[PDB]
Amino acid sequence: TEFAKSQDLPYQSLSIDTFSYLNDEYVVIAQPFTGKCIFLEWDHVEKTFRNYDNITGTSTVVCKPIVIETQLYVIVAQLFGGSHIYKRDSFANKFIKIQDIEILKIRKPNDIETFKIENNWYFVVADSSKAGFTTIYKWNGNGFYSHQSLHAWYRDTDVEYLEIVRTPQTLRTPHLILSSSSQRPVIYQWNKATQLFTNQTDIPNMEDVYAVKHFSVKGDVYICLTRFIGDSKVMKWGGSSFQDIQRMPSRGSMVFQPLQINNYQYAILGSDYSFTQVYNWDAEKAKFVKFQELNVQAPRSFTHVSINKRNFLFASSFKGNTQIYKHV
Amino acid sequence: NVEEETKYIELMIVNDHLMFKKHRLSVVHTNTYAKSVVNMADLIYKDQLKTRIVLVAMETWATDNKFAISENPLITLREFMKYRRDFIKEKSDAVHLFSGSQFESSRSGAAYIGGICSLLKGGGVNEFGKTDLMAVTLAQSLAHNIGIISDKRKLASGECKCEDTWSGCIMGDTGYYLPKKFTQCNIEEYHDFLNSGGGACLFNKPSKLLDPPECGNGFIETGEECDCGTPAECVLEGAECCKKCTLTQDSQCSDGLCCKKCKFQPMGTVCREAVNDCDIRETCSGNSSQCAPNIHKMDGYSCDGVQGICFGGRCKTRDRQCKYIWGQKVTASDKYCYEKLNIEGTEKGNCGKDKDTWIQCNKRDVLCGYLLCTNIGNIPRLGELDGEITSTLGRTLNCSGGHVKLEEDVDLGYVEDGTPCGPQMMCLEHRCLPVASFNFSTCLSSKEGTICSGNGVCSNELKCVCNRHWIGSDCNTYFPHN
Ligand SMILES: *[C@@H]1O[C@H](CO[C@@H]2O[C@@H](C)[C@@H](O)[C@@H](O)[C@@H]2O)[C@@H](O[C@@H]2O[C@H](CO)[C@@H](O[C@@H]3O[C@H](CO)[C@@H](O)[C@H](O)[C@@H]3O)[C@H](O)[C@H]2NC(C)=O)[C@H](O)[C@H]1NC(C)=O
Ligand SMILES: *[C@@H]1O[C@H](CO)[C@@H](O[C@@H]2O[C@H](CO)[C@@H](O)[C@H](O)[C@H]2NC(C)=O)[C@H](O)[C@H]1NC(C)=O
Ligand SMILES: [Ca+2]
Ligand SMILES: [Ca+2]
Ligand SMILES: [Ca+2]
Ligand SMILES: [Ca+2]
Repeated sequence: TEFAKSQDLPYQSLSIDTFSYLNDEYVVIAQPFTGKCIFLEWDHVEKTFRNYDNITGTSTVVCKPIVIETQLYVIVAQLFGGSHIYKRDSFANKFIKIQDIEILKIRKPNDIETFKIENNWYFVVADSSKAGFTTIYKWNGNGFYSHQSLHAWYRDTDVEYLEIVRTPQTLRTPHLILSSSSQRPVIYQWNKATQLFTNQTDIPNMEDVYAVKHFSVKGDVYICLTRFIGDSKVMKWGGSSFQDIQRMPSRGSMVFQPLQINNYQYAILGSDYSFTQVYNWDAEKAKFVKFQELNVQAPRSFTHVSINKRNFLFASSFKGNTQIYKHV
Repeated sequence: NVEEETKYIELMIVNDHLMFKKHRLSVVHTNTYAKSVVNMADLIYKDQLKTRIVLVAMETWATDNKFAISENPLITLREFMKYRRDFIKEKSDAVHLFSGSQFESSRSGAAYIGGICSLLKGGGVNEFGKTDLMAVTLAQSLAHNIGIISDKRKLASGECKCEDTWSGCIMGDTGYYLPKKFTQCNIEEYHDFLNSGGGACLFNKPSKLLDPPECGNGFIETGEECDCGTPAECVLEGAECCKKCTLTQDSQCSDGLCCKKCKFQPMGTVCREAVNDCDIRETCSGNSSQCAPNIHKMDGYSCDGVQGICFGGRCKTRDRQCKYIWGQKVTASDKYCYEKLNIEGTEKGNCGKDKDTWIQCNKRDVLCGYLLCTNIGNIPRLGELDGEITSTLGRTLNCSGGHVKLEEDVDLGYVEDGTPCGPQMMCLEHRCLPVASFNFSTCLSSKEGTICSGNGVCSNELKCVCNRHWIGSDCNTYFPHN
């Protein structure tokens, strides 16, 4: 196979997200410099992506969609003016601002992640400021409210939700991983009794990790550790801790996103200085190997979009044009 | 003037034991890493504040910590300045600590406001981070020392705002996307600080750096006779004078306030006028291209008439202290307000707090007690307000005060030490003491009861600055010369 170039959208982007609303596939694009949260819609007639709707916010970083019982909610992380929560109205056909995240608890957001634990919906906001604490919110039917703060006085860059097996258990339990500046990645474990994440442990061997993203092959659980300079790493989870698999040189990298397309496991390592490298999983090698080579200016994210047996690859650009790829 | 000049911060860096461990117990790595931090902070300062950050000294605690580093940056800052007082003997305009640890505060560092040129306040502390990040940390730490504080009164009012929506500004909360610019409001505060008589030690231009000589850096290093700046800005000044860091055929100098078309400015030419009544004017030596080192009157000289007394080139008055905390529109209360409220020793006026109970001020130590202002607001320019604002009422005088806490120990809202409380009397720990209690040094004088033989002014370097046609270290010798 190959990732062929579909189209190049004439604007910059930071974070790209996808979701399913009323059996249609949408794509949310966060525009840092303009302010818009750009929603894309699929045209089944012209086989292209239209412009569904926008959400205006002065310095958006993340636009995370949450779908609770067919109702669409969007978390808008802003560096200016504070973060807000929007709700899509089916009747008025618009987005409504229904909730405000206080500007003092969350000041410099950098990543938003969503997860579901025993029929409860949550989301976590990584705050890269010291005064701003990484906070978990909980869905209580009408809106989201503070549930737990983590990593005080830490410059948290990314959050990642994990479901991992702790030896000698046999069932996957919820986990969170926090990446902070000049610091080791932290693994939080979910405690059902207290209904909050505790028992934190550092990931040794990793200094200055920017972000963490996980994938699963053969039932085993892996993660991709990203550095800007130095070497990115791939690790396997084995009961109690993560183990070394391989490593790759990171030349100004901001992304190391694992993707699973058509039961094929891919891994796209972005680069600001050079060409973005796509990796494929090797069954014999139990390792990632060189696959295809992309060319995008300062990639910030890679997201997989599946529509009717058609697989698309969205690549965000911080200085250049955001690119859409076709997987054939 | 004083704000159009290029300022120079002679900085010393101290690397603690944890900073040394972060660089794998390597001396050469700690130095280059710290230099990188300083250089990037320099590029920030050079562009906006017209000030250079120059590394003049550095030491690294390779063996162990000299004292216990606290998670509280304010606690750490003080113990560091004590170490600085007793163990550091190299000269610098400011001494900053590079800690490999991380603070458990909202700030990535701490530094005394208006602290530069001082021995106890001339410093700050900075936590470890990425090179670009720590540079910002140093910039905002040195900003405090340099007098730059984000005016909360103007912030809340919307009078001062950061126009950068994405990266924000230096004195604001720092996140992943780092700031690059000071606000225009910050610039004004810095200028106000210099015009107030602050930053006197910032006008000596460093020559030999801690790095290999570089022609086109704007610094006269080893081997080179001069150094204009950059080929772009050398055109403005020094182009005709300096060629490839070498003086031309007909040139005594290249650039500077005392340099005119590659020639020295004659002795007696004013190169820097006094910013206030605490300052001493500087004249060109005639033998140097740079203006003479910025000096001022010693501590003890009066200012604002008899209402104030000079300290560190700055005038300490109750009126200015009120303006410093609550705003320029705010003025000090009448002496009658003090003469009644302070004596009571109530919450509405006192000479300090002793175990849940206020101290009732003595009748002489009334001007050294609870600070009283007029036309006060509800938000201080700096620090945190602890409690509520005191407001007390033929003329009826509105006495207002307030408790502002920078430190758990330091409380703004009481009369600052050194503030005049009468003829030849000042405040010391909420007590009115004579001038002899402060143990001021004195210049040489050959006439009894006069300073510098009644023909000169005693500088802060404890030297006599003689008047016109007077010479000698005691300014007693008369010298006639048109
Ligand atoms: C919470 O996480 C700990 C991991 O260790 C924790 O992290 C460090 C950063 C520190 O904070 C430590 O103080 C802290 O304990 C889990 O500890 C692990 O528990 C398991 C059993 O639950 C232990 O298994 C045993 O390990 C011995 C080792 O020789 C084996 O031979 C045995 O067969 C047995 O399986 C494991 O050793 C222990 N790990 C460590 C490093 O102590 C802890 O279980 C976890 N708590 C919960 C509720 O999940
Ligand atoms: C949503 O945002 C997009 C921005 O990508 C808008 O597209 C812009 O439309 C304006 C005209 O209104 C043009 O001037 C711009 O050049 C367009 N931008 C790009 C990148 O092509 C789109 O119109 C917005 N939609 C709504 C409903 O506001
Ligand atoms: Ca994340
Ligand atoms: Ca100096
Ligand atoms: Ca030079
Ligand atoms: Ca002077």
